[PDB]
Amino acid sequence: MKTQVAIIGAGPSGLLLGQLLHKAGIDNVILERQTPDYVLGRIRAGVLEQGMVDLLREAGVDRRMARDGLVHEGVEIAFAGQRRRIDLKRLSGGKTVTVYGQTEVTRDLMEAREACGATTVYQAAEVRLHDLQGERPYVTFERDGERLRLDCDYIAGCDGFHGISRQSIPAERLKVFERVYPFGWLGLLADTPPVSHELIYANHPRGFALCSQRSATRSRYYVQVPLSEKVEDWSDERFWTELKARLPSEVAEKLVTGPSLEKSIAPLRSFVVEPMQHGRLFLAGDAAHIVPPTGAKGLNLAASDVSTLYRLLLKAYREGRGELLERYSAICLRRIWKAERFSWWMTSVLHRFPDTDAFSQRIQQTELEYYLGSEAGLATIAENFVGLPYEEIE
Amino acid sequence: MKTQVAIIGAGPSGLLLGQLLHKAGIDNVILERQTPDYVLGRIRAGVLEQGMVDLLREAGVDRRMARDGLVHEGVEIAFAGQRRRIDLKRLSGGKTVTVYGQTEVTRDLMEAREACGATTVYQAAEVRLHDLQGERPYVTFERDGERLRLDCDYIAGCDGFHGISRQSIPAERLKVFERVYPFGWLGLLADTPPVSHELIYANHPRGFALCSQRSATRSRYYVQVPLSEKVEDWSDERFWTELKARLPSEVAEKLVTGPSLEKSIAPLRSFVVEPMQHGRLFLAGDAAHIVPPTGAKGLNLAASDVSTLYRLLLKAYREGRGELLERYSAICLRRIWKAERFSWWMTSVLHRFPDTDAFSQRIQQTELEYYLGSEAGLATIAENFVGLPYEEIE
Ligand SMILES: Cc1cc2nc3c(=O)[nH]c(=O)nc-3n(C[C@H](O)[C@H](O)[C@H](O)COP(=O)(O)OP(=O)(O)OC[C@H]3O[C@@H](n4cnc5c(N)ncnc54)[C@H](O)[C@@H]3O)c2cc1C
Ligand SMILES: Cc1cc2nc3c(=O)[nH]c(=O)nc-3n(C[C@H](O)[C@H](O)[C@H](O)COP(=O)(O)OP(=O)(O)OC[C@H]3O[C@@H](n4cnc5c(N)ncnc54)[C@H](O)[C@@H]3O)c2cc1C
Repeated sequence: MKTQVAIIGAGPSGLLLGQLLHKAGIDNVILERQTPDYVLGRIRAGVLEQGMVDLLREAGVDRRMARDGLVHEGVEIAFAGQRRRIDLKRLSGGKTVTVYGQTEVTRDLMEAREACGATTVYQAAEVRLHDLQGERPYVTFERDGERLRLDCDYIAGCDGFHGISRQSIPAERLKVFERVYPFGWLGLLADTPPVSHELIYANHPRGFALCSQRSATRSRYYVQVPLSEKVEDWSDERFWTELKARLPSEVAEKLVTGPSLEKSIAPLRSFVVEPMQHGRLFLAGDAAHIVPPTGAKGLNLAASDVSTLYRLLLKAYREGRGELLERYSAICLRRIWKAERFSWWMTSVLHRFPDTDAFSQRIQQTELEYYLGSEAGLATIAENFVGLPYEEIE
Repeated sequence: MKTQVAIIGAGPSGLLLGQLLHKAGIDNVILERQTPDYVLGRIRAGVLEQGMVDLLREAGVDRRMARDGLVHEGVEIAFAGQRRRIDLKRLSGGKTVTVYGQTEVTRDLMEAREACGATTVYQAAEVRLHDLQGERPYVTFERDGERLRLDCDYIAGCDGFHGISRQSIPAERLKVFERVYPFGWLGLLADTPPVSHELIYANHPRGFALCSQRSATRSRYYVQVPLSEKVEDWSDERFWTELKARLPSEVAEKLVTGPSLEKSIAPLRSFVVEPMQHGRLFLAGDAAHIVPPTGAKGLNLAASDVSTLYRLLLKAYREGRGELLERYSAICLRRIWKAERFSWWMTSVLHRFPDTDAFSQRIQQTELEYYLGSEAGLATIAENFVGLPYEEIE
C-alpha cells in the first residue's frame, strides 16, 4: 500500500488531522488497534476551547456541535464555605469555552471520514514503524493474520500515551519530564439534569469535587479518590453521598441524582517529551504529552499540535517548503509548557494532598483567596482557562 | 513607674508605634534589651511601600526620607539569558516603591523620639510580662542590677523573632505555621555606585542574586548560599566573582566593585502565629510573623500592624471604644497571609532548590515566562510588589 501521510491512531487527534489533510488534497491512511465501538466507549473530555471549535469548523465537521454544544461564559470555584464566579467572557476579552463531549466530537469526525471515503484500517494489530530517518518510511501491521506494509512520506503518531510511536524513537534522543500525582479522579456519567448551568470546581477538606455536564439532560461528576481505590468499591449510592458531602449545601440540596451510565477512575499525571519529532515521525496529542484533567487542556493541546502539523505539512506539499517541518516541536512546546503550568497550578490549589503541613494548607487557601479576589488574579485564570492564543508562524 | 502603653522593643515597629501614639497624646515607654548603637548596626531592609512612606509622614518623621529616599517606578527580573522590566507604576495604577534603608528610618525615628522627650529605657535586661489577662498588666525589668516595675494598660510586643512577648503567651493558645528554606542570603554592603537605577532580581543556575541600593553612592548585593556557609569563608573577592557569575554579562561588565562595609548571612524563613494577641498584649512586626526577604514585605507588614494597632488604641483612648481591640488579629492576618503568599511565590520562582527533578525545574522556568510575558501576569506581580491596600475598618 502507498499513501502520503500515515496516521497511527483514530482517536480525536488522528481523525482531526486526517480530515484537515483530506480536505486540502493530501492523502492519508489512519491505522487503529481497536474497533470503532471501543474508541467510542471512552467518555473523557467535556470542555473545548474556541481554537478547537474553529478547527472543527475548518475541517467542516461542526453542524452538530453548533446545534448541541453549550457555550459557557463563566465557571465557579467553591472553597471554604464560599462560591466565586469567574466571568470568562468579561475577563478574557470576550472569549468563551464550549461544552460538547469527546465521544460526540469523535463520532462526528468518524461520520465525516466515512462519507468522504478516506482510508481507515481498524483492528490493525502490532503496528511497527520503520526507517524513520530515511526518504521512504514505512509502517507494517497485521490484518486478519497477514502482515502488510504501508509506504508513506511522513508518519503522524496520534496514538495516545500507550502507543507505539513514542516507543519507536531511540530513547537517548528523548528528554522526559513527569510528575505522578498521589490521587485519581472517580468520574460518573448519569442521565440527570446538571446541578448548575456552568461548571463548579470544589476544594473541600474531604477532597476535590467537580460538577460538569454533557447536555441539558446529561451530567458528569468527579470526586478525588486515593490511588488505592477501585471502581467496584464505589456503588452509585456511595458516590452521590460523597459528592454531596463535598459541595456547598445550597448546591447539594438541588442535586438530581440517578444510576450511572458509566463510572471509572483516571490517575492524574503530568508528562512532556522533548523533542516531539524524530526524522519523519511527528508526535501529536497524548502521544507527546499528558496534562491532569483539572485545567481541561489535553484534547485542546492535541487540537493545536494538529493545527500546527496540518499547516506545516500543507507548506511542505503545496509549497515545497519541507524545511519548515523542523520547527514543529519548538512551536508546539511553547504552548504545551504554558498549559502544563496552568494545569499543575489548578491541580495544586483544588486538591487535598497527603504530605500536608499547616503552612502549605494555609498557602493553598490564600492562593484561592488572592487569585479569586483580585481583578488581575481573575484575569490570569480566565485567559488560561479560555486558551492562550495559537502561534501565527512562518 | 506608670504609663499607658508599654512597648517592648526599639526597632522600627516599636519606635513608629511610639511616635504615632506620642503625637496623639497617648503616653508610652519603650523598653529595649540592647544599646542604641547595636540597634543601628543592623542593615536589613531597603524597600518601602507607599503605605509605609505615608505612615512616616503621619508620624512627622519624613524630612530626610523625602530628600534622600529614591522613588522607583520599576524592577527587573533576569532569567535564562533575558531581562524583563515590570513597570510598577503603569501596571499598579500609579503606585511606586521607595528605597531608603532601615538603618536610616530607625535613626530618624530615634532622633524624633529623643527630641520630643518621650521615655526610652535601653539596656533593659530580663524583661518579663505579668498579669496579661488582668486590668492592670505590668512589666518587670532590670536596669544596673535593680529590678524595676512598670505599670501600664496595654503592652505592645515589638521585640522581633527572638523576643520575650511571643514566649509569654500560653503555648496552647497559639497556632504556629512555619516553613524553613534550605538556603540563606549572603548580603554585602559597599560604598560603590549601584549597577542599575532599579533593582535586579536574578534567577541563575548557580543560585539567586539580587542587585539593590541605598543611595547614588552606596550599594547592597545578595547571593543565595547553602545553610552550611559561614561568612568568614566569603572574602570580598569571592563574593564579587560569584555575583558576576550569576548576572547577565552586560550587567556584570558595568559593575563597580569595592571593599565591604558590612557582610552577613540571613537564613530564609516563613513564620505566622495565630492569634497575634493575648489579653492586653498585642504582637506587632517580626514578633508575630517572618517573611523571606524576596518580596520585601517584613518591615512593610510591621508598618501595617502598627498602623492598625495605633488606630485601634486611639479609638480605645479618645473614644472609649476598647472593644474594637479584639478585632486586631483578624484585620492584620488578612494582610499578613497575602504578603506571605507573595513572598513564598517570589522565593519559589527565583531560587535554586536542592530536591529538584526535571519537571519542577521546567515549571519554575515556565512560571517566570508566563507571569512576565502576560499583562494580567505582570499586574499580579506589580500590585503585590507595591503593596496591597490597607484595610479601612470600624
Ligand atoms: C477524565 C478525563 C477528562 C478529560 N477532560 C478533558 C477536558 O474536558 N478537556 C480537554 O481538553 N481534555 C480533557 N481530557 C484529555 C483528552 O481526553 C485527551 O488529551 C485526548 O483523548 C487526546 O486525544 P488523542 O487522540 O491524542 O489520544 P487518544 O484519545 O488516547 O487516542 C489515541 C488512539 O490511538 C490508538 N492506539 C494506541 N496504540 C496504538 C497502536 N499501537 N496502534 C494503533 N493504534 C493505537 C488508541 O486505541 C486510541 O484510539 C480528559 C481526559 C480524561 C482521562
Ligand atoms: C536580609 C534582610 C532583608 C530585608 N529586606 C527587607 C526589605 O527590603 N523590605 C522589608 O519590608 N523588609 C525587609 N526585611 C525585614 C525587616 O528588616 C524586618 O521585618 C524588620 O526589622 C521588623 O522590625 P521589628 O521592629 O518588628 O523587629 P526588629 O527590627 O527585629 O527589632 C526588634 C527589637 O526588639 C529588641 N528585643 C528583642 N528581645 C527583647 C527583649 N526580650 N526585651 C527587650 N527588647 C528586646 C531587639 O533588640 C530589637 O531591637 C529584611 C530583613 C532581612 C534580614
